[PDB]
Amino acid sequence: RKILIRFSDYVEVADAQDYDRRADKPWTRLTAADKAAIRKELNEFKSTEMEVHELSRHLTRFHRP
Amino acid sequence: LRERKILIRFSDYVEVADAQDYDRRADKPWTRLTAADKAAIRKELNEFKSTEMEVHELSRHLTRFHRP
Amino acid sequence: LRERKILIRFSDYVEVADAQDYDRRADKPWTRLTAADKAAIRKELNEFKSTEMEVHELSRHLTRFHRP
Amino acid sequence: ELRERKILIRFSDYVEVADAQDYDRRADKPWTRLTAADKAAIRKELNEFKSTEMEVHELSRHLTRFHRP
Amino acid sequence: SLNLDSIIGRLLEVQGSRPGKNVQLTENEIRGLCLKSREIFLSQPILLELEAPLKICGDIHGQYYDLLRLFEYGGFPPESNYLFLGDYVDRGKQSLETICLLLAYKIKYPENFFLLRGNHECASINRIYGFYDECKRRYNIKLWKTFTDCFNCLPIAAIVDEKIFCCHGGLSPDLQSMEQIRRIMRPTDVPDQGLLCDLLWSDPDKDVQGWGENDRGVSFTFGAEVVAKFLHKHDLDLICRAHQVVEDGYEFFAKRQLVTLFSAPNYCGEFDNAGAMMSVDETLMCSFQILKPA
Amino acid sequence: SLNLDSIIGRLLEVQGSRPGKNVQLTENEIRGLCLKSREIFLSQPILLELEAPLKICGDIHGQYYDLLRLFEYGGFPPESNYLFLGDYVDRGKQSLETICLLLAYKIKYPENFFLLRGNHECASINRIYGFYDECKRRYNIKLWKTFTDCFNCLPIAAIVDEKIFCCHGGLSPDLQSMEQIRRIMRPTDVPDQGLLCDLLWSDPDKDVQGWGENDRGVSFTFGAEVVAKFLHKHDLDLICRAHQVVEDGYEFFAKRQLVTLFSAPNYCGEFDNAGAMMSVDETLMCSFQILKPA
Amino acid sequence: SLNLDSIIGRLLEVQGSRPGKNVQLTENEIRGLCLKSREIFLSQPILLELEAPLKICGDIHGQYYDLLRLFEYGGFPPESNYLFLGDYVDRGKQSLETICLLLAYKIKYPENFFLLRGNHECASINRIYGFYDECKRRYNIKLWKTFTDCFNCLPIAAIVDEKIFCCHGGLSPDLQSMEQIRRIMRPTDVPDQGLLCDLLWSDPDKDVQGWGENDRGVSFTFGAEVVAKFLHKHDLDLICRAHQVVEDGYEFFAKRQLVTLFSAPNYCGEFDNAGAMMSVDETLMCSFQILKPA
Ligand SMILES: [Mn+2]
Ligand SMILES: [Mn+2]
Ligand SMILES: [Mn+2]
Ligand SMILES: [Mn+2]
Ligand SMILES: [Mn+2]
Ligand SMILES: [Mn+2]
Repeated sequence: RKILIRFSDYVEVADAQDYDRRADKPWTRLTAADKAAIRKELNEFKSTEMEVHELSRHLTRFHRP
Repeated sequence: LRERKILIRFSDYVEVADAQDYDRRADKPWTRLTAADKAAIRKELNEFKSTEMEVHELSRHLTRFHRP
Repeated sequence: LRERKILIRFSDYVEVADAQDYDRRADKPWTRLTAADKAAIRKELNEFKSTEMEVHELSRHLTRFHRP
Repeated sequence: ELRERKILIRFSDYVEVADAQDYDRRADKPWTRLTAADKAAIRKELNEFKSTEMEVHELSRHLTRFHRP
Repeated sequence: SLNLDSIIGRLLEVQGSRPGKNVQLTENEIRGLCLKSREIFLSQPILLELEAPLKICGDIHGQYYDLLRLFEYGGFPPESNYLFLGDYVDRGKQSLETICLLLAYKIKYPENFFLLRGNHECASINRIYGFYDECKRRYNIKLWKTFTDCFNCLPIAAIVDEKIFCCHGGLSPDLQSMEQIRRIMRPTDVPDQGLLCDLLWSDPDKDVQGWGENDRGVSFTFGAEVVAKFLHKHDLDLICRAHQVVEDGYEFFAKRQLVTLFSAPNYCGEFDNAGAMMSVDETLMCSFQILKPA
Repeated sequence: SLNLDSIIGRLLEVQGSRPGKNVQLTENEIRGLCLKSREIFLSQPILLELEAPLKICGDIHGQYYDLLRLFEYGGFPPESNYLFLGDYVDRGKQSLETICLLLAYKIKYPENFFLLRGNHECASINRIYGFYDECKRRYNIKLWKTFTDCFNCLPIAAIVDEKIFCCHGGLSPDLQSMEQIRRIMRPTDVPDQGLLCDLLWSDPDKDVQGWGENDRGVSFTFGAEVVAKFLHKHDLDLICRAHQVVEDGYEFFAKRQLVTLFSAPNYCGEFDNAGAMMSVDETLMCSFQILKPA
Repeated sequence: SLNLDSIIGRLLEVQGSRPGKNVQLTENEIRGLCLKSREIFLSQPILLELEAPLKICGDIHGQYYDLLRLFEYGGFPPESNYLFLGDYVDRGKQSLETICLLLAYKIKYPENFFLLRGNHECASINRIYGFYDECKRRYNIKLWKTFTDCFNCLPIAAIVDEKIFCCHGGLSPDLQSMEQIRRIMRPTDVPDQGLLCDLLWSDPDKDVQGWGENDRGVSFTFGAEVVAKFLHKHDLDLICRAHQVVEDGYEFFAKRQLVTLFSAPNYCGEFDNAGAMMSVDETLMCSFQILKPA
């Protein structure tokens, strides 16, 4: 099969900003109680308040209780 | 050249088996080196060979340095 | 039994490909059983199918019990 | 080829089964309490033992299992 | 909840390895496969009504790596729709991998992937012929009892586009109306005689006019007249069954009114047979593709 | 009415300030960005058909000052045309500034600036990984529900000059026709499995012949063979995706038939990776521009 | 301080897996392999004087699973003695697995396992042709420099039972006395020309009476009378080399006075060549076993 795409061998390089990118990870501190409450929140939000086209309701990602 | 006696012999039986069957094709990025890339690599090789790569004192004349 | 119009048709092209080549010979453990072994296994199935294996009420007459 | 070679061995379908003694086989594991200095002192003892005391055939001295100092 | 794609993914990851390499699912993963698949089997009729396009396959008997090749050959789900005719476990060395992948695809593609019950999908049979021993060795007895609850809910037959009747074994003298199959309630065992038994055990025999003895010591043999009568009665065109090893993986009977399908090539390393599958297209044109030993 | 030039100006003003400084938009301004950009997403196909010249970028993950530098590097819109491959929010500290600038540029240059949906542009994921918390701390819960309706309308994939297929994660076993993507209706959630899930979650893996398990516990991995038959099937030359951190900001797979792009340098302060963009010109000549941590 | 048996076991237990799967050794284990093997290489002569029985193998170029298949075929050390003729790394995808197993076997069986230096065991070549990229990707640049130190200490040629001269490439116009090879001191680089270069770079050519141009841009080509004159002067019977792919894995030259061995079948996936090895038993009777693609 004929191939049109081509790649250039010149890679432009520049410097990214130098700052402290480390960030807290709150999800690592979620308890079982926390997760269950959040699954409850999402199921209610997605059921009654989130707009979903009629033909894509089978794709809505509900969560276990 | 004609009558020097020869010790080596070759067997007429060649044994044949199946090699593994898998895709051996692999990318060849070195065919994608720019003149800038090759210059930068030439400098790296020259610094490494000249300041880090150990070489016996009697063999430093064999060290393969690259043009700038 | 001939006027009955038939709808199915069969293609005269049969595709053929190679099957994997490995040792499919397998151990047959059921050939090392004894007469006592089978008796214990029959007792096991009767006890399992009577008290453990869920069976719809209308299909209990199909449960295949064994002889002691 | 491997499947066509004649085999003499046979196995019996009946397995005898008796009851083993019923006592407490729990035992202490002194090796689990060896400190780094303990092991280093043991390695030195084995090295001295094997190099000067433990009899070894002349043709097997290369097999003697010495230990890191 | 069930990590379905992870299970399927791990089961497929042995593609390209040498046959024999095991897949290590967890106990709860396997139980989850059984419970959810069972639920689906019960949600769908015991006599399936299916539509082409479809590929139909026969016995596997735990030859897991031959099942992978079969998928490679005919297209992994959902590239093709599949209907299997039973006998997934026993005899083979890897019955767990085979049935777990099959159940997982049932859950992934419940409207495009179907499994029928073979005579080895019952407690008494696969208690002896390997599956029990494989469950007890790699996990425990309870898992085998869990599989049994799932097997007891498998559908028993299928009709494709009102013209191809499919089951593992074959016809029954007790089969006068399709409603007799529809009326069978699940979960159920396979009986030692009767309609459900014959659907999973009976064999065609050229030397038999009507019904005859079965060398298996179970069920009956049946002849070409039985087939012709059956197809005429229900205005069907073909019986598609499995259950017996055949040289080319497929083998016709009674003037191409019945076909036997067998998908485990080099069966048990004792036969020199090909494995086959039958493809049915939207126009009811049937073709065969086979995996032949070299 | 919307004050777009004012928003973009305020958003770009912090350029040169200390990273971490917050751009202070009003609640009503943010909802204006979400509503107007949503409208534009819905007016363009879910499978974008784009034309070079174009610069393609990967994950940003709320590293707002790395995004500003990216635009410094390649040109602030409309100096260059842009295609982003998703994962704008979460993990980073300034997901609001990031997504607001991106939405604002989509409204400013709707024919020269494009955003694809990442797996973090869905409710369940960005509820947990920061963006929800960021919205609640600085504004209210309702603002997060407003962003959700905007993310549920993002396009999912893009084809550049009928030769480069672009999406966040990768390929799907359920993807047999581009029409399957075009029939996905918006607004929609990202499901826990299936086509739309795989398009945002799958990963290449050289160790997998076809499909395999994904360490993420979602979707699958896929191999070079899958990529090869995919490009041949649809007469494509390349797959461009993101989703995974790679050392140089870009990394090829299956003999350059697929490329991973990642644009967040020094990701989470845990990796020493560069961030990269891919330029495609009218010739369909591709080049890579990277921002490396010094 | 090196668990060699654990290292070897891990390298060999991917046998049967899908080709391409990696072996995960620690950085310090790989450093241990290099430093220890380097000491052994330096303790042995630069011109090896070996004795039959022995199996001689040609290029591998990081085709690790073909090396394992070779060992399956010829016998895993120490079931057979082995001499390899160089080019262990570059081009192929798994150079690190390849060289680590070879060095582990050199440490484990230093009197029954031998590795000669190929033109790809020098920093200038394997900086470009893949090995360096492999070290940087999976470990770091420093590890590549540690391999360079080990490579610089490899023996350059070997004479088997005073009748078979072995090197990767071929003869040199600057080779008058074997002493010129012996007097070469290690560690050493590979020069751009001269004896040490030619020995690793030259090729035989049928159309050359004496010496000719080499299409590699390095060293020369040499003719059959050069081979015949060389053998008569040092009373040798065969030149055994590699360096060139040949269709049957082995190919004779100059009336069977020189043989090329190549052990990488289906080389680079570009040729349909077999891989071969040559067995020399105690009587100097030589025989060929080949692994041919199907
Ligand atoms: Mn069967
Ligand atoms: Mn059967
Ligand atoms: Mn991301
Ligand atoms: Mn992502
Ligand atoms: Mn080579
Ligand atoms: Mn070479």
